[PDB]
Amino acid sequence: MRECISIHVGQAGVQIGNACWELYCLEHGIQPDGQMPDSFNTFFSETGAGKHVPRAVFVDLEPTVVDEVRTGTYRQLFHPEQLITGKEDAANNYARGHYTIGKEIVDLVLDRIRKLADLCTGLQGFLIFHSFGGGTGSGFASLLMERLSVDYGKKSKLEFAIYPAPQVSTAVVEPYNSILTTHTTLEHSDCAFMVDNEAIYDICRRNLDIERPTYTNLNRLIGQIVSSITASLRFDGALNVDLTEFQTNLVPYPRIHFPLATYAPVISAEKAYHEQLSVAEITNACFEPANQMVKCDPRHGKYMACCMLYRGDVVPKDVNAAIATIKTKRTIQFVDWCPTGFKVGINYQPPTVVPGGDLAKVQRAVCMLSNTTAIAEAWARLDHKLDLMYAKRAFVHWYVGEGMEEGEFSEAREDLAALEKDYEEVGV
Amino acid sequence: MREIVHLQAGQCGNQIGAKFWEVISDEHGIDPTGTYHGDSDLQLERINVYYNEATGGKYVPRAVLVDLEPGTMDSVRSGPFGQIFRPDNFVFGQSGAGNNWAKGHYTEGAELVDSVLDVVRKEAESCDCLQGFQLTHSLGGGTGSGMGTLLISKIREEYPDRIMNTFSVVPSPKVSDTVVEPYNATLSVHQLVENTDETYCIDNEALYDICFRTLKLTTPTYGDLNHLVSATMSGVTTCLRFPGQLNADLRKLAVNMVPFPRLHFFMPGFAPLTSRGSQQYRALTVPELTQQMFDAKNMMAACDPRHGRYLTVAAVFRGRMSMKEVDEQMLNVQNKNSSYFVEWIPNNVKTAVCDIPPRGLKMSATFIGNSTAIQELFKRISEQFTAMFRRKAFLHWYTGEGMDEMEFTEAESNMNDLVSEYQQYQ
Amino acid sequence: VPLEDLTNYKMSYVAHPLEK
Amino acid sequence: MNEVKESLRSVEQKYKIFQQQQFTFIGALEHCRENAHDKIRPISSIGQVQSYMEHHCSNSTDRRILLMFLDICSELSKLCQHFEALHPVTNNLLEKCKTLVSQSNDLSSLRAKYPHDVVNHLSCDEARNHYGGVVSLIPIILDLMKEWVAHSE
Ligand SMILES: Nc1nc2c(ncn2[C@@H]2O[C@H](COP(=O)(O)OP(=O)(O)OP(=O)(O)O)[C@@H](O)[C@H]2O)c(=O)[nH]1
Ligand SMILES: Nc1nc2c(ncn2[C@@H]2O[C@H](COP(=O)(O)OP(=O)(O)O)[C@@H](O)[C@H]2O)c(=O)[nH]1
Ligand SMILES: [Mg+2]
Repeated sequence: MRECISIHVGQAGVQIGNACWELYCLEHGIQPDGQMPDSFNTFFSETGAGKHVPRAVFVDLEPTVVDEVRTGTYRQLFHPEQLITGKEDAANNYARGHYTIGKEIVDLVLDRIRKLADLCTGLQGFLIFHSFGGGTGSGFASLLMERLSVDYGKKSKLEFAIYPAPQVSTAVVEPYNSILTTHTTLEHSDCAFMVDNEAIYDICRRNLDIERPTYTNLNRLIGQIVSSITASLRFDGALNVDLTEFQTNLVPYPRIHFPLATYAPVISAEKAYHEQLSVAEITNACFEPANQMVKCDPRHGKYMACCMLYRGDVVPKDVNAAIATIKTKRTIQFVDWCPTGFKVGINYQPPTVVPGGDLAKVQRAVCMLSNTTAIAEAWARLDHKLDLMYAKRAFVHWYVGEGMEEGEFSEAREDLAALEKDYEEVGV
Repeated sequence: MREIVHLQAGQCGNQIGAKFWEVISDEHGIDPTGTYHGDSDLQLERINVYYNEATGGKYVPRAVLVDLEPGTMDSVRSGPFGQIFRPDNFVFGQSGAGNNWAKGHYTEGAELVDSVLDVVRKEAESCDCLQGFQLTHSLGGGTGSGMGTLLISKIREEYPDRIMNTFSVVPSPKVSDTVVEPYNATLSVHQLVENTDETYCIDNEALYDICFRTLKLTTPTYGDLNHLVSATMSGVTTCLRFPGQLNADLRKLAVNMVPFPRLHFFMPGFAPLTSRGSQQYRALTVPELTQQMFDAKNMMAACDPRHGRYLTVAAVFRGRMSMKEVDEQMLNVQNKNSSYFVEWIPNNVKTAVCDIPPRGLKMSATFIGNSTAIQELFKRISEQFTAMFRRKAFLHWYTGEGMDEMEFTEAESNMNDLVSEYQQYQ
Repeated sequence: VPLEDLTNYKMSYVAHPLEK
Repeated sequence: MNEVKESLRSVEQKYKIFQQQQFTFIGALEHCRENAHDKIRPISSIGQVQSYMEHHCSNSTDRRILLMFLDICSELSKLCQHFEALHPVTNNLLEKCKTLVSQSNDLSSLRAKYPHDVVNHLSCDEARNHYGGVVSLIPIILDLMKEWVAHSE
């Protein structure tokens, strides 16, 4: 009855979506050729008799990764024209992705979204995958979000952004692109989850003892997190939460809507046998500083709202005992105006492990989403970098020649200053 | 979808282009006959960037050849891999430049540009949409420099929104090759600084040293140096032909590297470079490549990076490797050598990864840097120009074709302004 | 020299068996 | 006599090399099929493929890949013949070898399964209507050969 539409933009979005869709197929038992040898209607449609097609859209200006997906194994699954490409990419240029190249393809993307929404009856909302530091993943994502907000508005919108790391960073104009896209999407987004690459590298190394991790492993972890998020809609449990109540429980202020995700427990087969994974133990482990997936130290901030999504063989009495112990713990401190800050959801479907992966099979899992004030330090560092580059007016001529004025840079700087001031005021 | 057209001019340009086409045709598994003899379907998925189909399974390179004498054209036509070039793409004159910039740029260029432009326009319109241009020439030549400058001006006048990549050689610091090297070098630089987008500088002393020491080849012939330059070219352009983990095309590199419109001179590098014998006693891994790229002896431009500060560094990796190792190596090299990087710009390193290693190896990388050490080259060129121009030596060969002292003064002023800019951005 | 090169995508997303 | 294993290994190596160029093989098949019309009946025999070869189809690479496929077929036939020379379950497995490698034999409905994913790389229409059997012929023969060797030893 309830349906969700996923949109993947850019290389990172396309690859993460590919991983999560193969995980979805494995969980639901649908063969890669589309033939299944009654609860999959949320993500999979029906084509006449015996064929199931996913409800997703893949968008990228460059045709390389989309062509690889079309040629790959999952070609008898995706609709032939649900995959949209172009000729030239944005190439780390927000102006190119926002003004010049995307305006001849946003119309087609919107037409396909409308056609997909026509099929559904109980549409819930959209999930958008992109990256802040990429030209297309910033500009085209902002354009698509503004067009969707204009067209529909009422339906909720959620994002899974890859937050650039403070130290391990790839491109050079990432602060410019991130500042511009944040200033554009602050007024249109509803709740944007945050993950990072260096944090996941550290988690993978320290826990699974893998010397040479890779993007495939990172995308598998992200797909596990997304599946844990959507399990409440996909299956039925003792206490399930939908996509509408997430924003209400996690967003206390109109512009403070930047939570972060956490997953536990993550271990390998060698440590799986010599360990007793209990509800209290995993709940305690989910709070340690060296387990979250955003590179920041939680003792520099205070928690505001925490969402717990237990998954598998879970007992409410020991869940409540673990929550009470965590509340009694003195090292973790909360904000004064939030007497109650816990949302608990339980599902009866144990996590599913992809064969040949680096994740051992378990019985319980905890996915945690936290809204905290520690993001102020990250925003401070990012705008300090922006100011340092913009003092000399470097790399500005590309944006100027593509159709942008320095007024946009000034306005974005002012908006980020205002947001940092809002965080500083709210923290006390 | 992304078509690249290649332009050649002069003796050095023609020879380097022949070697480059040989290497590229080897990469895609195309025999000198003209028929596909590959082994995987990945090789012909993107054969449209550099080749055109014709009749039954015959691929012809999309190249234009320009010269004033039929000598090197006949030599390359009678040599190996000479039966794949289109016979209609050989354009040549009859007189010759004779190491004169004025003759190439004012006298015979006028009668050659019409035909070469007609051919280039036909090749450009043959496709659906272009991506950019490439050019291999010599700054210090007589016909290559003038003809390439005139062509660059014409194309930039006609196609004003496409990238232009030039792979030009530069005068050697120790021993020159022509007496009038600084005049042509200065005029070519003055035109290139304004009519291009990114220029890669290559020397000959660096290639001589590399071929003498790394491969212990006691007979360094131009074939080997041209092969090295072609390998660098392929390493630069490989991302537009094969899938990878983190793609990065030419426009992406241009956006990420050049911060100011006039600071667009790069100097490349390559890795690994090991001998035939000592190859057995070395472990080929990512740390070895990271150690090898950041060295003065492994670069193809005769300059010392220790004398200047790096602005932006772009490294393109090929083969199967982990992103974590690359990230840790780049962070380590940026953190332990903070004295060699500018501070007002953070994250001086851009990384790209492909998945098809070069034939005969397992993993390789290409280094491209934009440093402040080009000021030494430009300062030496300007000093030589002033020293010769004070006595008006060899100048009567230029005024006899249409030149004037004003052009020389303006070119010297432009060099002084550019070197002052590089000095003051330090 | 034989060519034994294949992309990382094809060697990772192999058709896994369907569970019961 | 524990000596045909080398021939089997060479055959499977060449089959792997051909499986890499499967896509070009399908393109050549489609081009020659369009050139020779008869587009209402899918491929049913190897002799039909040989006739499509003999018909002017050109394009060089098409002839190369089709010649490679026919060479694999000929070597498989030779192996079916020689396994009896080197000497009930083995008998009818060899009978299946002979009857499948025989040129005049319907192969439109032939299919392969796990671990062979050759049919997953085809588009829906071609997989269910045109080229289901041709790409699924060699792996079945190789599996039969390995099973027969397993019974023999
Ligand atoms: N975790 C993860 N991050 C990825 C992956 N692929 C790309 N990224 C991130 O994405 C960033 C590049 O941004 P993108 O917008 O995706 O690059 P793009 O799609 O080519 O867009 P343009 O570069 O502007 O053309 C890199 O710095 C990576 O950190 C992936 O598979 N997994
Ligand atoms: N690396 C390399 N350099 C060359 C080659 N041929 C010529 N050169 C360089 O080109 C310079 C001579 O310029 P030249 O092309 O003869 O002038 P032009 O004929 O008027 O264009 C010399 O300094 C050489 O170093 C070659 O095959 N390889
Ligand atoms: Mg992109």
